[PDB]
Amino acid sequence: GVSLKEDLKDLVRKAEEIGRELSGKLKTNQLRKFHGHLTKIWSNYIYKKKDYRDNPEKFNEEILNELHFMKIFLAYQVGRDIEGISELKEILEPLIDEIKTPDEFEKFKKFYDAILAYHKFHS
Amino acid sequence: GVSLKEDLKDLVRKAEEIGRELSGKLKTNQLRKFHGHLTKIWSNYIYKKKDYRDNPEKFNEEILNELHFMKIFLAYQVGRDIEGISELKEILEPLIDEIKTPDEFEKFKKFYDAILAYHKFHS
Repeated sequence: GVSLKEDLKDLVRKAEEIGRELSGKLKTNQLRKFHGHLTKIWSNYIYKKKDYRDNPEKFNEEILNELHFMKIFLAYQVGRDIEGISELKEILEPLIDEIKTPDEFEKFKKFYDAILAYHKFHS
Repeated sequence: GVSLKEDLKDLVRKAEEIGRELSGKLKTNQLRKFHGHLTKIWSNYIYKKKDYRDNPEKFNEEILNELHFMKIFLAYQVGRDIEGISELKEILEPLIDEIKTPDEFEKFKKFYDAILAYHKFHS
């Protein structure tokens, strides 16, 4: 329930309620592709700050047009993250309950290691 | 689509496919604490391997029991990872929608700085 109509005071306070509700759950500094691309846009903005506050057309095609692609790529990538771990979870959960013997434990571990190894390879 | 009764080989073929798929979706270390619990259980088993392979009861109560906690813990972790990242994205997305002006931009940036900061603050 947060909005940019709100004054800075209230956003900053909500920004800390949010940062703490996140901290245990979300792995820290994992949205770094996004944080990065945001820092470049912001640098381009500070750069020509007074060039932008008088020129809506430049601002739109140079700054917020890039914000438009960021928000899209964020959603896409987050969307695929969620699918990924869910897929991994639905693959592993039933296998773990099929481990009934040491040999099956070994077969499981080899299976996990292979997923791991190829996950990290194809990147 | 996968079972431990399949032979070790047809399993690592399937693992290859799953791993390959996950490379385009998942960033590469989402299950660190899970991977860690696993290897700990695995190294426990390997360390007293002969003993475990000779006493099914000991294997059941010391390895299979822990693997069951691991299975429960994976659900919990994946669930938290998903709602963590989904929540942040659902806070960022609509705010980025609302950025139409320089003032709105720098107000966003300030909120984002604050989220990021009160987010790293708690580990």
